[PDB]
Amino acid sequence: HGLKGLNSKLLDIRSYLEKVATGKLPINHQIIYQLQDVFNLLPDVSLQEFVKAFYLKTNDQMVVVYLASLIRSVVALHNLINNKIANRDAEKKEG
Amino acid sequence: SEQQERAFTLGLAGLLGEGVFNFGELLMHPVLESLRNTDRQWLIDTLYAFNSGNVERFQTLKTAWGQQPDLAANEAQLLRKIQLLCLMEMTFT
Repeated sequence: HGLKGLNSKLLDIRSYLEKVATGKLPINHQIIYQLQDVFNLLPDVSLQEFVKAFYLKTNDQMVVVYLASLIRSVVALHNLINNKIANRDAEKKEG
Repeated sequence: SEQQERAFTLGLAGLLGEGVFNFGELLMHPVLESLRNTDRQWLIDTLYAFNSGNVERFQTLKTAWGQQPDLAANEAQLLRKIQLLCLMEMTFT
């Protein structure tokens, strides 16, 4: 998504600079800059203008990290306990 | 010369009626701007105020300098269009 997203970004921005140079028309017009400005709801440029989205950035990662911390704790309790149980039952009772 | 007096009233009347909110989309079209070279230059400089502008407070008054009539009712209205034209640009620029 970064590759195919930003390669057409560079291919077009070089042809859009070529406009002033040569190949005018296409002017276009106007479709080029119009939806580019719809892309401009967030630029995102220096730096990210996330002052409102900063605390919200980690706040979306809030529960994702919490559950990942909560699941791996009990999944271990399912994995660690049950493995030790069944292991020593076969291991030591055989010899 | 017939079309240089066409853009005379074309720029005026097109700016007068506010039913069209944009009006600046194709204003850069090549065939009309060739007429805008021979047309009176102060009318085009105030058209660039509504084309880009916006203020340029001296130019939006300039259209009321040369041509008095038909602009009296739309004067305070065209003063409103430049006020909504900056709101989009200052965040766009």
